[PDB]
Amino acid sequence: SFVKDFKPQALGDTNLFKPIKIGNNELLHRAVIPPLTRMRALHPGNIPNRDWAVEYYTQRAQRPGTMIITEGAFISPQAGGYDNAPGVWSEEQMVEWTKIFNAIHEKKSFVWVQLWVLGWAAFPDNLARDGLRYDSASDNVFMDAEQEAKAKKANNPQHSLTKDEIKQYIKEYVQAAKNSIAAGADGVEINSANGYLLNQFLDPHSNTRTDEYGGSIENRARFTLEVVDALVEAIGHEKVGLRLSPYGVFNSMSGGAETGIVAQYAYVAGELEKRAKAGKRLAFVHLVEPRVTNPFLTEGEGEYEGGSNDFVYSIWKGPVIRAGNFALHPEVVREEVKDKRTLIGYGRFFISNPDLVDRLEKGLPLNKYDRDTFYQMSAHGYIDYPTYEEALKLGWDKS
Ligand SMILES: Cc1cc2nc3c(=O)[nH]c(=O)nc-3n(C[C@H](O)[C@H](O)[C@H](O)COP(=O)(O)O)c2cc1C
Repeated sequence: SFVKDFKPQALGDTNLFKPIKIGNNELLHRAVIPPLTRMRALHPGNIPNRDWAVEYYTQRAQRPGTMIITEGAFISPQAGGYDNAPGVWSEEQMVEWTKIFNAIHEKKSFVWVQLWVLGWAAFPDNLARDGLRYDSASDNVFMDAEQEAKAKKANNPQHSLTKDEIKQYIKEYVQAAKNSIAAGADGVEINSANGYLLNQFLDPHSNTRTDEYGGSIENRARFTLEVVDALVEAIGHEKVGLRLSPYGVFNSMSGGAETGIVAQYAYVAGELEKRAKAGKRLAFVHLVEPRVTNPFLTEGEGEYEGGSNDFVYSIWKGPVIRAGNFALHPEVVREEVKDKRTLIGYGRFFISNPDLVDRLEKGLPLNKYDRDTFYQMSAHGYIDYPTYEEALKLGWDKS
């Protein structure tokens, strides 16, 4: 069915439909598909789903000139911990990623791969099974109750990375970025948000280190900035993006409670613009809005009003993708895009609406999303969401 009490608004007369050049890509519009994990990858090997992946992506790349950021992809076995999320380290995986990159490209859209590293958000037991450690910034602070239960049951205690294991992670980031570009991706996005590894190093709650990687604004951002620099040297700055979520609290992150949280992020944004001047400006900065502090809360829940992402604009002068509960709020989007260098990421509604872009331009109703198939080893709730036309033929009230 269609979203019940939603009053759509045509957005065709806005900047959301003015082209823009991101990296090497020329988008025909500014609605991007943010990284969305769907757990359809195949175990063993974290192989992208051979039966449905191409269809799903092909479906969402139908409106020409769309920028698509893929589901988080593990850069190595030690970076993972979820049996059904895809990896981007082996041939067996790249052979399937290529097919996917081709379908999107044939539809004249673009694709950026999100390099993912779990940290304490991984399942300690899955990692122990395969002989991998349970990594994180520190070892005297854990994610949550059941994470420490799982960890000790599996006897795979949270481990504080040594300076050498951090370098090894940097090695793997480069190799995975290279494999992705080599396989034909338009670029890669470094996920330094949502409480995953890098975010665990940025956060003063999860990072209680005393070495060169903790203890100050400058040290907490170190790991993240070294990944940036390394990838920039390896494949070029116009092929790299950085995702941040300043006020997010998902996965045990601080958010607005940390008085020094804004300074932590303003510093990162500044160093980025520093390099921008030195010629090496990243493709973009992706920000998770405080409108959604937790992606697993219904729209309107976990909304932070004591803080704003606007400070980034004062520091970073490049393109900025903002994601978070924008689909059901065209009036909000309408104002946000008045700014000339802003893109909007639509998450949850790009799951249930393969033709979102067209429904946004024309102000047509929105298909509801089934929360239950977000993470299911099924085609149902993955590739069977109908386009507006099909929804009509089905009689989602308008026959
Ligand atoms: C099913 C699902 C999977 C997601 N997977 C990822 C992911 O792989 N990496 C990431 O950085 N964010 C992920 N997100 C967060 C989204 O990118 C987005 O920022 C968030 O859903 C807020 O946007 P929305 O209100 O338009 O859905 C996910 C969200 C959902 C609901």
